[PDB]
Amino acid sequence: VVLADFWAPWCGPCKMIAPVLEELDQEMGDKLKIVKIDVDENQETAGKYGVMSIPTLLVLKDGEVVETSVGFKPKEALQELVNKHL
Amino acid sequence: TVEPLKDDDFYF
Amino acid sequence: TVEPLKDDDFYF
Amino acid sequence: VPKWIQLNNEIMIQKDGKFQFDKDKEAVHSYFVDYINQNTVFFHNLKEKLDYLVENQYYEEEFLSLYSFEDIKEVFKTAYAKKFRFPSFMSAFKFYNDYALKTNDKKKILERYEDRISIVALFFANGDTEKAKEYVNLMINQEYQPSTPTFLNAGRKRRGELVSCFLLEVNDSLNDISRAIDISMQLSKLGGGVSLNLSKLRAKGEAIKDVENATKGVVGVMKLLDNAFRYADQMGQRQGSGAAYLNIFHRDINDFLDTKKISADEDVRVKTLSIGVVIPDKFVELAREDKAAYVFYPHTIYKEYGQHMDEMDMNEMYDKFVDNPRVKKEKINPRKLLEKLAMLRSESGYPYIMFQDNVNKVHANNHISKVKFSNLCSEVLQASQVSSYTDYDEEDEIGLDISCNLGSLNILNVMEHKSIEKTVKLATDSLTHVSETTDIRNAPAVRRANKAMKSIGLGAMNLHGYLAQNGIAYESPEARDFANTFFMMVNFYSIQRSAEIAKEKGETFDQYEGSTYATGEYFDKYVSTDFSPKYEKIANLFEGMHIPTTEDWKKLKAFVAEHGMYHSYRLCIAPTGSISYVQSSTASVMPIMERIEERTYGNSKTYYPMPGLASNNWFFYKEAYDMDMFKVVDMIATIQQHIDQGISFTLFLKDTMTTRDLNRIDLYAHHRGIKTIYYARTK
Amino acid sequence: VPKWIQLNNEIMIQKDGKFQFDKDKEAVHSYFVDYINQNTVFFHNLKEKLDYLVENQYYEEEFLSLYSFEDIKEVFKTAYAKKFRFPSFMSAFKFYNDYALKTNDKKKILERYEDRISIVALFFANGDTEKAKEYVNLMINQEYQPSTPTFLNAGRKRRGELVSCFLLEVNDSLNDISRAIDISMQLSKLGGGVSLNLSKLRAKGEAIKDVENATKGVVGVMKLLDNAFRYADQMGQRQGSGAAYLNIFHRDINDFLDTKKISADEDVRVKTLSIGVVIPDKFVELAREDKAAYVFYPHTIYKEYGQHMDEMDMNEMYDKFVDNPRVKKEKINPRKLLEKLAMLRSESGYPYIMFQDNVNKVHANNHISKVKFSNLCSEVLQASQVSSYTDYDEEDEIGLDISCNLGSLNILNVMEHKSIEKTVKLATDSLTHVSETTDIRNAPAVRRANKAMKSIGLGAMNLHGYLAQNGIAYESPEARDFANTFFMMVNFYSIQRSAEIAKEKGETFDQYEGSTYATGEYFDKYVSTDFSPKYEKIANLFEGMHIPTTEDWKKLKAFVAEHGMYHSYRLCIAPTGSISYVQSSTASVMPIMERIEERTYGNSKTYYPMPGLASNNWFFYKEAYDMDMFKVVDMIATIQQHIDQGISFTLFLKDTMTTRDLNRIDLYAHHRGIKTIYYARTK
Ligand SMILES: Nc1ncnc2c1ncn2[C@@H]1O[C@H](COP(=O)(O)OP(=O)(O)OP(=O)(O)O)[C@@H](O)[C@H]1O
Ligand SMILES: Nc1ncnc2c1ncn2[C@@H]1O[C@H](COP(=O)(O)OP(=O)(O)OP(=O)(O)O)[C@@H](O)[C@H]1O
Ligand SMILES: Cc1cn([C@H]2C[C@H](O)[C@@H](COP(=O)(O)OP(=O)(O)OP(=O)(O)O)O2)c(=O)[nH]c1=O
Ligand SMILES: Cc1cn([C@H]2C[C@H](O)[C@@H](COP(=O)(O)OP(=O)(O)OP(=O)(O)O)O2)c(=O)[nH]c1=O
Ligand SMILES: Nc1nc2c(ncn2[C@@H]2O[C@H](COP(=O)(O)OP(=O)(O)O)[C@@H](O)[C@H]2O)c(=O)[nH]1
Ligand SMILES: Nc1nc2c(ncn2[C@@H]2O[C@H](COP(=O)(O)OP(=O)(O)O)[C@@H](O)[C@H]2O)c(=O)[nH]1
Ligand SMILES: [Mg+2]
Ligand SMILES: [Mg+2]
Repeated sequence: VVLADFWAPWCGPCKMIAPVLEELDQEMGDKLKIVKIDVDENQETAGKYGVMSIPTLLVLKDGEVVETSVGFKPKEALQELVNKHL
Repeated sequence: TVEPLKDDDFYF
Repeated sequence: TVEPLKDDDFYF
Repeated sequence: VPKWIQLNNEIMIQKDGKFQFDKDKEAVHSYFVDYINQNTVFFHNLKEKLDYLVENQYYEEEFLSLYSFEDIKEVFKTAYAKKFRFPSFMSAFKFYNDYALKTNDKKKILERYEDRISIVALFFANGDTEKAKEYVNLMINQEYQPSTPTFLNAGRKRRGELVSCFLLEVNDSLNDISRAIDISMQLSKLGGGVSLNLSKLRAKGEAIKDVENATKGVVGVMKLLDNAFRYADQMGQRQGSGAAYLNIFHRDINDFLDTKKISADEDVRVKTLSIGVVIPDKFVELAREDKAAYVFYPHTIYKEYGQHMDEMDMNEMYDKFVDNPRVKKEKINPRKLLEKLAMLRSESGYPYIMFQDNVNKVHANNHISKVKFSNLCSEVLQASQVSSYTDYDEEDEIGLDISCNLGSLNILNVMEHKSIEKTVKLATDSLTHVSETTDIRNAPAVRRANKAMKSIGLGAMNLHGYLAQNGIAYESPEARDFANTFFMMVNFYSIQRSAEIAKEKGETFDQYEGSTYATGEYFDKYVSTDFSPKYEKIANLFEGMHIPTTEDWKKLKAFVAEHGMYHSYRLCIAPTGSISYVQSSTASVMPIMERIEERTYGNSKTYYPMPGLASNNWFFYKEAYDMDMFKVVDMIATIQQHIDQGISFTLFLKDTMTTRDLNRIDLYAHHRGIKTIYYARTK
Repeated sequence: VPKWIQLNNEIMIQKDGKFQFDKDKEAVHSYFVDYINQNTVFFHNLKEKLDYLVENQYYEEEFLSLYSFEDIKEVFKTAYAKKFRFPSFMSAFKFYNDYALKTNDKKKILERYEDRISIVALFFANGDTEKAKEYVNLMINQEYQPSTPTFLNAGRKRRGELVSCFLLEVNDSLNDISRAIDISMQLSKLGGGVSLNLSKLRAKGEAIKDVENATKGVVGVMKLLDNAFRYADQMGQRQGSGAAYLNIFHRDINDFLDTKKISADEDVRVKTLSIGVVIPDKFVELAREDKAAYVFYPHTIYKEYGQHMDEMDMNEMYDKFVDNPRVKKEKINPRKLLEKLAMLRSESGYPYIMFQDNVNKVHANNHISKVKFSNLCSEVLQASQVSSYTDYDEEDEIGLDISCNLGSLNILNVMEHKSIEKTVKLATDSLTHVSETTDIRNAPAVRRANKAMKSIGLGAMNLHGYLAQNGIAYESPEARDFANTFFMMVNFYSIQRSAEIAKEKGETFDQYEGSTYATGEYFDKYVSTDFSPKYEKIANLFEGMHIPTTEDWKKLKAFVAEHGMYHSYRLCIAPTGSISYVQSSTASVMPIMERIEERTYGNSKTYYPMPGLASNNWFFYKEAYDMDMFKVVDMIATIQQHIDQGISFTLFLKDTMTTRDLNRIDLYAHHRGIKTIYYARTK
């Protein structure tokens, strides 16, 4: 189970989600991998997953996208989103 | 005022 | 938002 | 406060129930002794003064080179032999603050009154010592007063133009409008006021090269002219003043008037552009019968008939325009437009009202052109031909544009000296010299018309002063009889001097043969009616002076027919403003606004009683606002019949008199033959 | 709601979390089928259409007469042989609303896209059928887009001029100011934007012929020009846009800048005059060192040295001006002035920042004149000479006023066709034809410079669209490498075509021998530096195309030395904000403002996705506001080194950034060699 964060350095909401993902890694990092991808440097992956807004959070399970969340989310909402797929 | 003209102001 | 030029902005 | 100003304030300090009018002479004495004699540059001799003034670029050298120094010294002695003394402090204050030459730092005074008059006379004479002395006698007696531009700038290097007015015809093209802006600025930098005829400009919603509803009307051109006059503000010392005239049958007449409304937005309002409205007799007829009128789009008429709207007699062609489907117009209410004019004049004093048919009924040069518009002072009425200014590197068709060569007769000093003939002839010669020496290179039509028409303006001032100082009420029929006789004499001698100049130079004005002077139609009322005074009291005023008779007018008509006439126009009565103080005279032929003028100068309050005011003639100096405007119209129309151009006729209105009263005054002026109405001054 | 607009409204209705970009093709199909075909008048044959359009004053009969009807028919057939289909609804909507010929009542469509293109091609070829078909293939493939005036008005009778912009040099006189107003109104009547250089106008409070402190400065001229452009506003089709450019060392620079302040009063505020500021390297040096700077009075410099302030080298003459007691000046703070510039750009987007030394360090025609100002879009950087307009009946000294004939390459379509050389050469020929057929009788200097300089503007567009559709980030070094290579090839082929035209016609532009093209200084960096792509991904884009090497540039330099150059200026990148929609291209070389533009035309919103925007290239179409402005400056400086004129460089700023960030971007642009900065857009 992987939480992929599509972000950019200029994106205000993406700066707000960064500390939330660090807390989530401390609490769940034994069962959840967190991956960050910068859409300004990695346009091909953002295009492949059809990302048109940031932050976009993809929950992947064994390489397949099982859930998609757009915009800022608090920690508890990200935990609920990931715990469905653990 | 804004008194309008009548027909008798045109003959003297 | 007026922010004064503080030098080191003329050098890059 | 200064001693002279303090003494002047004792005029209103009443002792024994009477104003201390004798304190004013003490005010002049104190003013001179304490300020002028101390702050006038004095030279060891006239030679040193002349060398200092020419060398320091204060005077032109060309006009002084026509005289030997002996002649100039004799002229200056003649000026100072009179020992002229200003009789009121305000006269000396006006001269030594506005017209006296000062040093480049303005700290000192270079010119006395006898010095400015001598220099102006030397300029006028053009190398003639006897003529210069005659001009010196004429001006130091204060019989004749050259206009403010002429008096100020005659013989000075740091100057503008001696011409007071510029009347420009604006054709219906962008090139012509751009040239109008250029010429307006180039003539405003010269100092003279500029008036523009905008009746040829096509209205708002007209077509520019077959694309419809493209024009923004004459209001955009007024915006351009207003900002052009604001830009050419003459240092800001005197703000750039310009006039715009529009025929009342022009479609934009409502928007033309809407720019002077106080409630008008800044997107339409013009500030430095005075406005005048030209009213043909047809509009007055339409208003009289209370029938719907039509304002026409000028370019549709030009396309249909090949002629401009203002070049066609509206009294004849109004019906043709109305029943023409190819002529565009909208129905209006002529009485509503008259009421709008009356309320606009009540609120702001605008527009100037020009009765076109009143002007053209007695216009001598209708063959050259009909008078389509007036000047900024609403007193010049001359034939003008539009100039077709073409694209660059294409030859332009240059028309005729009017200019003011103004000068005023002081009626009081003219009739005290019993020299109506001599004063009128010398003034005509001086105005002819001013017109001839004027060469304006940036205004082609103005220069061409100055060379061709040779038109001058010889006005009169101090009419009310003379009448009140002779125990005649301004509204009294004796005053009108005196004005009739005096201005008939002035017209007689102006025509005589014009014919004499034509004989001596061998040339008349251009297209003179078609004028009523050549055909003799001008002299009809002069050879058929006797203008000698009908009152014994008035006839005694002209005693010692040969009043021209019917036979004398017949001889003058024969002389004009044989020899021609040098000036297309000779007489026009300007408002005669700030220079009226220097001459100690009432302004123009208008009645006095107030018996004692309350003026603010710096931190001081200055009082100027009208000249000759005292206890015996206090009620003869009736205030203009207290007068019956109908009798003032009668007076001006009596004067107007002897003036070939117009008269700057200002309406003096009380606060209680409504717009119907103003409209009644306007319609009575139209009925009595008044050509132009200048201002609506409400108290 | 119309069906096509509703289908276009479905773009943002996201299904499956993805935009429905396929609805735009449906939107354009609905638009055509339901509005365009129904509202297009059809003729039985092309002969009937051409006869109807010529007879009804829609087309000029002159340009169609050089071709036999079979030639025109085959040109139209090869225009329709492409079967061009608009890719987006906004392209067709913009074309058929702004450029397609409509009847006099604007109710039916007379011109298809393939008819506008055919008519423009027939105008360009001027009697050559093969060249007309070449132009048809060029435009129907959308490789080259003629400027909006050229595309809209080529071959039409109800037309203005084909020139998109004019640059006027205003001399320091009333005659020159009035003529500048006249020419501005004349050229705004023609539809082109007018830029005026006010740096030669003497400062406020200067002397007018020994009359000191009489001038109103350049701000009065700005008010005059603003009202002139309001008056000559193309009747309301599009508001008259004018530009005023002033050197930053002019005394009126603060008054010049205060015209765009919101707090400025209406008596000093202009509304239709875009303002631009010319910044020499001396000002940046003074601001960097924090020394107190001096703005100078131009008339004092003219009197002392005999040359206008903007005609001399500021970097050399600044110390001489400061040490000259006869040169009047006032002390300013250059850093405070820079902060004022930044805050003005943040609050209003003005002024246009022009780095004079960045223009003149690589300017090829410095011998003719330095580039003292830019156009209304801050991209036309050409040598100009001021015209000394004298009095009437006096011959004027006509100088050079810049006329810019614009044309845009669609980088996406040029690169996809592998036709840089042919497109650039055909566009150069078309611009040469536009310059030749353009005469302006009311602007002597514009006409003289059009005949002598033969300067053209060949811009480019869809840079960001091409990069994003090729998976290249606009800020990436690969994008800058592609811009370097592509614009080096464009410059190479433009120079080659200019030299070929000079050889064929046997004539070069006036004063070519003194230019760097003749001396070879222009080609030094091209014969020394190789501009082939450094990235294999970028080099693969130019596959099948011969990239000019160092040897090819040496051969071109020798060819130019032997045969000369027909055009003084060839390349200038205009914003092209209107024709970009029709060509389905991003505006200019600027990055896209919005991925999906939201536009309201009527009571319905019409979304325009960026050309080629999709899911796979969503993040390559990065919005300009989110991009680092330093990277955009780097891109434009990479492009600018291959453009002889300027580039309309718009700064896209966020509200979070301060005036110091704007100043930092300005100084980085100056340091990187940016010639002009157009706008400061804030989100
Ligand atoms: N009321 C006045 N109006 C005009 N100028 C005056 C007047 N009073 C004085 N002056 C000027 O001031 C000068 C000296 O004043 P003042 O009256 O003492 O002269 P004055 O020498 O007594 O007179 P006069 O020369 O007539 O014998 C005069 O020569 C004259 O130039
Ligand atoms: N996307 C489009 N771009 C431009 N013109 C279009 C477009 N869609 C329709 N039209 C216009 O409407 C007409 C009818 O459309 P349609 O595509 O059905 O025509 P067609 O000529 O039969 O097509 P095809 O190109 O498939 O042969 C076209 O000939 C063209 O003039
Ligand atoms: C007449 C006039 C000029 N000016 C300014 C604008 C012009 O750039 C400048 C030049 O005026 P000029 O027309 O050149 O003045 P001049 O030729 O009569 O005298 P000089 O050459 O010695 O100056 O004067 C005003 O600002 N307002 C005005 O009303
Ligand atoms: C160019 C222009 C003209 N006009 C008006 C004012 C002029 O009196 C009038 C004539 O302009 P013209 O310069 O005569 O234009 P034109 O010759 O192309 O038009 P046409 O052939 O039909 O006569 O158009 C405007 O109102 N605004 C403008 O921008
Ligand atoms: N001396 C002198 N006379 C002046 C001046 N301005 C005007 N005048 C007049 O010019 C005339 C010539 O005077 P002047 O040269 O002194 O003659 P003089 O008495 O024979 O030496 C006199 O009538 C003066 O009134 C001036 O500044 N100085
Ligand atoms: N018939 C027709 N063709 C037009 C019109 N406007 C542009 N065209 C184009 O001009 C060309 C003229 O060819 P055309 O006369 O129709 O040849 P035809 O098919 O043999 O009759 C065609 O390819 C059309 O696409 C029009 O109004 N009528
Ligand atoms: Mg015309
Ligand atoms: Mg000058």
